[PDB]
Amino acid sequence: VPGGGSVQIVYKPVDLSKVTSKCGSLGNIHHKPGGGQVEVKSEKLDFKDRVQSKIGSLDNITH
Amino acid sequence: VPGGGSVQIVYKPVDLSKVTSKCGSLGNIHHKPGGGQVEVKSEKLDFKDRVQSKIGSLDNITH
Amino acid sequence: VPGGGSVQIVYKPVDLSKVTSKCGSLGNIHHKPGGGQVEVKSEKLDFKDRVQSKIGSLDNITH
Amino acid sequence: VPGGGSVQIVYKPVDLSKVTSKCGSLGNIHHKPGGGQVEVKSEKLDFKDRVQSKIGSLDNITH
Amino acid sequence: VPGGGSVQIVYKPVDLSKVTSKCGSLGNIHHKPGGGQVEVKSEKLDFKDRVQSKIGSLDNITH
Amino acid sequence: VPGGGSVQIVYKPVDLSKVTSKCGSLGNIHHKPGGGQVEVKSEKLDFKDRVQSKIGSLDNITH
Amino acid sequence: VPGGGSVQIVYKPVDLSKVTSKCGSLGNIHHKPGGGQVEVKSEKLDFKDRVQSKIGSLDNITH
Amino acid sequence: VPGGGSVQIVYKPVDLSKVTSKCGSLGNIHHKPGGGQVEVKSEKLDFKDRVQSKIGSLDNITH
Amino acid sequence: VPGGGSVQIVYKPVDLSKVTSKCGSLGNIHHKPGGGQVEVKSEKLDFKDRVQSKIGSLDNITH
Amino acid sequence: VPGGGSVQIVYKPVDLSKVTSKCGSLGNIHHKPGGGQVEVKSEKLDFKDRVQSKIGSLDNITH
Repeated sequence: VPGGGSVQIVYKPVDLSKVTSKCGSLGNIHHKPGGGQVEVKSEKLDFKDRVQSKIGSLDNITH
Repeated sequence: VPGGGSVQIVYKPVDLSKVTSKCGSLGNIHHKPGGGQVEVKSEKLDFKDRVQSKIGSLDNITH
Repeated sequence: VPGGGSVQIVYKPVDLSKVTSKCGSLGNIHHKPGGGQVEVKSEKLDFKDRVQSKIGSLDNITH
Repeated sequence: VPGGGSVQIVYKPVDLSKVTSKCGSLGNIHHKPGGGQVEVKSEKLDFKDRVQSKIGSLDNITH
Repeated sequence: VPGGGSVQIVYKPVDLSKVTSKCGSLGNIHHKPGGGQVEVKSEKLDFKDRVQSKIGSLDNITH
Repeated sequence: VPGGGSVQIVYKPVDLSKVTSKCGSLGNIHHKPGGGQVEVKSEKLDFKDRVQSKIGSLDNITH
Repeated sequence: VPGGGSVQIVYKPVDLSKVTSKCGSLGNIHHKPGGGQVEVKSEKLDFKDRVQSKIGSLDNITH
Repeated sequence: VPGGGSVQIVYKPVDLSKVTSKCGSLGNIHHKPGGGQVEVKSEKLDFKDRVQSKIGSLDNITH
Repeated sequence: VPGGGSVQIVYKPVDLSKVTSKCGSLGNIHHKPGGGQVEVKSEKLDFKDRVQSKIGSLDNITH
Repeated sequence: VPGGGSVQIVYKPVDLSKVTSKCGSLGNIHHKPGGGQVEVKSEKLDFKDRVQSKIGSLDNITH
């Protein structure tokens, strides 16, 4: 799996309910949100700051 | 999986309900949102700031 | 999967309800929004700011 | 999947309801919006700001 | 699995309920959110800041 | 701050640039969009679905 | 701060730039978007689904 | 701070730049987006599902 | 601070830069986004599901 | 601080830079994002599911 920097975010929730009931039968089920508070963050920054300067000579007598 | 910087965000929720009831039978089910609070963030910035300057000499006597 | 910067955002929600009822049978089901609070952000900026200047010499005597 | 910068936003919601009822049977189901609060943002800016200047010499005596 | 920097975030929750009931039978089950408080963060920054300067000589007599 | 349901969305961006330049001076600045990808959503629905029915008796012999 | 349900979304970005330059001076600054990927979602739904039914008796002999 | 359910989302970014430069002086600064990937979600739903039914007696001999 | 359920989300970033430069002086500074990957989620749901049913007697001989 | 359930999320980042430079002086500083990967989640759900049923007697001879 070569490479330089790779982020993968996959979200696949699934919720199903099954209940049986025959003549004179009853049932009650509750299903909450498949997902509950879920986040994925990934930042990648690349910059180059090169400071090049050439200073000969400033002042000499009486500053 | 070569490459330089790759973000993938997939969201595929699914919610289904199944209940049986025969003559003289009753049922009640509840299904909440397939997804609940879900975010994916990914930023990638690349910049180059090169500062090049050439200063011979400023002032010399009495500044 | 080569490349430089790639964002993918897919949203495919699905909600279905199934209930049985025979002579003298009744049922009640509730289905919330397939999706609940879901966002995907991805920014990619690339700029180059090169500052090039040439300064010989400013002032010399009495500044 | 080569390339430099690629954003994909797909939205395909689906909501269906199925209920059975025979002589002397009744049912009631509720279906909320297939989608609930969903956004996708992606910006890509690329600019180059090169500042080139040539300054010989300003002033010399008595500034 | 060679490479320089690689982050993977996969989220696949699943919730199902099964209950039996025959003539004169009833059941009640509760299912909470498949996921509960789950986050994945990963940042990778790479920058080079080289400061190069050449200073001959400043002042000499009476500073 | 009493009340039942209240959404407020205010957007007031501001961008200004200031640069100095004297005889033999030059400058260059760049300003991007004050706002960058910004949305506010808020929905509030309230409905009541009451199902009332009265079934005496259906069939009796040989169904 | 009493009340039942209250959402507030305020967005006020500000970007300013200041640079000095005297005879034989130059500067270059860059300003990105005051805001970068920012969303606020808030939904509030309230409904009541009461199912009331009265079934005397269905069938009796030979179903 | 009494009340039942209250969400507050405030976004106020600010970015400023200040640089000095005298005769024979130069500077370069960079400012990124005041905000970078920022979202606020908050949903509040309240519903009541009461199932009331009265079943006398179904069938009796030979089902 | 009494009350039943209260969420507060405040976002106030600030970025400033200050640099000095005199005749024959230069500087370069970089400022990244005040905010970097920041989210706040909070959901509050309250519902009541009461299932009330009355079943006398189903079948008796030969089921 | 009485009350039943209370979540508070405050985000206030601040980044500043200060550098001195006199005739024949130069400096370079770098400032990363005030915030780096920061999330706050808090969910509070309250529901009551009471199942009440009355079954006299089903079948008796030959099931």
